[PDB]
Amino acid sequence: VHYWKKVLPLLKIIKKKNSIPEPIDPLFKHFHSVDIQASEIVEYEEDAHITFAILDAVNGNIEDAVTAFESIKSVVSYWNLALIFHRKAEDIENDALSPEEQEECKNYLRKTRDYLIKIIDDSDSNLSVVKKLPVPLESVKEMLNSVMQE
Amino acid sequence: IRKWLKQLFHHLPHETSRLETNAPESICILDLEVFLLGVVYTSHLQLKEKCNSHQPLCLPLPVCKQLCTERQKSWWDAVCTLIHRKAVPGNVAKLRLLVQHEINTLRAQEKHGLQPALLVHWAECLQKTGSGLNSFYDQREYMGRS
Amino acid sequence: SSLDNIEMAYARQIYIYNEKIVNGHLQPNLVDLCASVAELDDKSISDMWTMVKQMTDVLLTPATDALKNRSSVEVRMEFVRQALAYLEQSYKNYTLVTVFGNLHQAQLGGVPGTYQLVRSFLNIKLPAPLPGLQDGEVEGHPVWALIYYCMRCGDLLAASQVVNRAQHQLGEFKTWFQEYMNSKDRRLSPATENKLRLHYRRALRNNTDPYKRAVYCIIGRCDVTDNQSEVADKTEDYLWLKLNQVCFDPQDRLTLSQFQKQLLEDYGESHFTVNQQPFLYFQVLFLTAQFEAAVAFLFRMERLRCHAVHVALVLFELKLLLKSSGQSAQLLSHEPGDPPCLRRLNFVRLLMLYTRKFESTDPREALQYFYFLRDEKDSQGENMFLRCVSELVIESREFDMILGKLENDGSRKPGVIDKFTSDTKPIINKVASVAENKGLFEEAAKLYDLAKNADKVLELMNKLLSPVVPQISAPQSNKERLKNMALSIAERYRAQGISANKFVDSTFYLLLDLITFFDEYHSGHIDRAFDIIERLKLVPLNQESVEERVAAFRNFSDEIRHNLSEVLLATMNILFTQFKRDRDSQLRSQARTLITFAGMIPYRTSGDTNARLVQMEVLMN
Repeated sequence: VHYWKKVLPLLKIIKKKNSIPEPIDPLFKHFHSVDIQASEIVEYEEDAHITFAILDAVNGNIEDAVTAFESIKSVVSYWNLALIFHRKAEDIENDALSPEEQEECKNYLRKTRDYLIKIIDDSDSNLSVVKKLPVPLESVKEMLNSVMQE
Repeated sequence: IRKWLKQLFHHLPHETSRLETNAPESICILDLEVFLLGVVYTSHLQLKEKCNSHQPLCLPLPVCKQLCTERQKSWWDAVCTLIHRKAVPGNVAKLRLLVQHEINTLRAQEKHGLQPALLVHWAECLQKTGSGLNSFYDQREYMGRS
Repeated sequence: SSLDNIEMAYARQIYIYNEKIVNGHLQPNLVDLCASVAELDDKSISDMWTMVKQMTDVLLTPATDALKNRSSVEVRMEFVRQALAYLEQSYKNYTLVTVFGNLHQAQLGGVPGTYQLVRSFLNIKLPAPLPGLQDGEVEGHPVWALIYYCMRCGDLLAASQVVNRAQHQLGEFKTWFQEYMNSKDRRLSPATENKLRLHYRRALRNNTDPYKRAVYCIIGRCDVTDNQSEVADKTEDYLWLKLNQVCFDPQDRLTLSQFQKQLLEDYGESHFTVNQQPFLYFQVLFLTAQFEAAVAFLFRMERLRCHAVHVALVLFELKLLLKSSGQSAQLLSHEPGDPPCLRRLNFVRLLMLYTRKFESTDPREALQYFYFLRDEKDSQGENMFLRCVSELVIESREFDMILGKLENDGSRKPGVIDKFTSDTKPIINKVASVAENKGLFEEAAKLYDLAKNADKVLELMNKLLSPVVPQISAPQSNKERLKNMALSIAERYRAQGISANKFVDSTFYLLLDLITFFDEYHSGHIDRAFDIIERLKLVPLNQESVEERVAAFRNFSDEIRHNLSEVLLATMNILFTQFKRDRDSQLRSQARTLITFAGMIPYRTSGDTNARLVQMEVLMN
């Protein structure tokens, strides 16, 4: 997130096709071979917004993390959405507690199952998506087996 | 007690997200749990004072008279009728306000009619109530209020 | 004072509302506290607050999020009813002033029944009979005119009475209307609603009686595109005509979201402000639940800033205003992860603008408005109210008034901020911190001393004293004005047993002794001044003490080592004078001691000083 927060100001200037202030004796040689282009800007802004959401989730701002994750239909956002929906279910799933709450708890586990299935459905169909998986495919399937046996 | 209230007001959240206001749509099982504690802590002391002027445990339920103040009873009857959806469209606004009046006390807000001993009793009674819970959600809530 | 008559009166009302919350009292009705001033102005403003109260007087869910209340179909439905009840009553007052010249005039004779009023209203607005009316008359007026203006005034009963005296003429309309009056939410049953709509659409789509057309699709909520411009010629008549046509869950149907968006998107301010009448547009936005739009809009009229800020506060103290999370956004915006039909108000900026106007010479009133920001923070974590008080003190430089003046006797008369929070230690350091960063040490000391932060008070007091240690203390000089404050800080720090770490503290009382050493030296009290320097054990006078005194100089504050040059010379010049007045051996021995000390000490102007010291010792012999 830190490095992202430092780039986005640059990307915005690059987004309007302006010039970046070149460095003074840089430590890591600059190259125009990999200079960022407008074609890729919106992607980074998106990929960054994921990284923001992930940290928000890890810190506790689940409401804002989910709100962000759901906004973009990405394979990685599924694994995050699924991973955090599963945790809200598992903890509340077996202790004595309000029955109405228990139904809401199960409902989250139902969402987990769905998102993992969307991952595998889109994964098996296309190879490019297999490479975007934030974790290995077999790991995603591993959770699903346990998710449904729950 | 927390299990009693779950048996009465089903799917009433333990703690309401919108704790900022005292509107009685934000009533929570904690508020009720905090309420009954005072009702009993208050009732016990009142009866203790009575017999001192004149066993209190020994009275059976029908024989004994009202053990709570009509104020407290009015509140419970109101929030009950409201939650269970057996209020009256006309009286909705009145019932709603009757509940609202006491919320600020159950949450120790502006001008709470709370003796320090009753607050402490609420605090520890919730800590130990929460410290024995298994889940984190419930632990956090009860510890927070405490 | 930068506050106009109206703005000032509002400030006082907001002080009350703050005094109540600052003393824990009952949360009074803010909307009522604002309408209290409105009556002091023209009715253009009073009728606004009347709308504000009635549009906000909806049963809410206390302690619930703002966005949730405003998204719930439950609340969105009651808004439409509260507005319709305002448009109906508002029109009813128009009908009174139309018949009687003054509201007072109508009241003395007695407000007549809505039926007889409407009848006495038709007499004027249609003196001659229109040839296109239908279904005859009733007691001298067309039956459909009476029904419409009765429904427009909001008295369905008065309208139903009209129907009862024309049962034969109106046909099946009786059983339909009697159902509309019974069913809540001004809606009929789908079956009966279908029966009348198809009948109207069948052969009455274009009838020569406009009042008949209006009533039918007000009862059936049909022909939403036809604005019935024959009868609804005013703007309020349009709003009321449509809010009686909105629906809730595909053809010939309009919903509040479509209507509210359709109005301002297609027909923006431009359409509703061509007559240079601002409230007309405000009423359009406010009576459609678009409170943020109406607030920002009305906040731009430089003559109505006061009113738009407060109608924002009311919506804010009622958990109805939709605040903008980010403080970097514009005044009005739609969050990216929200539906497009709702808008958000950058409430923080809103108050920040209003305040800058009268924050310069009216601080007290500014704080009252800054308090509403107590519940918000910024990206850096500071409490918005606390930060606003820091910025307001840095700019206004009103320390005694806002922070409480700490007199030189040990008292702390509380300031205006003391009312709002009892933890005033951070901001006093914040304000003291910047003034310290701006080389305003004499102030930063007074401020740090106000918060009883002796670590910083004595630190700064060390810097202000060292330059002035050897100087001549003369009336009104910078020495007197600093020495006298340092002593007023020495007493109050001893009587109250306060002290910083020994490094800062030792140096502070050491300088005070030296300042006394030169004040006695410059006065010619040689004997008295010699005694002081001897106590301090700073300069050796017997050869045995040279080793230890030399080691001590290494770890003494540089604010002391700086003035070592002047101390040695004064002490020497002291012995020097006493010599010209056994004792001779004793002075001679001490003279030597000072030299060897100075010889082993590397210090300021050691060149000129070490030379002069040696010369003065030679003249002694």
